[PDB]
Amino acid sequence: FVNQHLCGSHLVEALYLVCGERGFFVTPAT
Amino acid sequence: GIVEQCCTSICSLYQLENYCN
Repeated sequence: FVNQHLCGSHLVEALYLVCGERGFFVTPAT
Repeated sequence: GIVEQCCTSICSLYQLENYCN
């Protein structure tokens, strides 16, 4: 793993990678 | 908002696992 600023799509990707199938859930952004 | 903190500062594995169960 690489420590960086995570923001935008980098964040959701990092979460999909770190949590796997039990990834986070976000309602539709508007 | 934790999104601001993960963005404006450097995040870690533990911090990201805390956003999940």
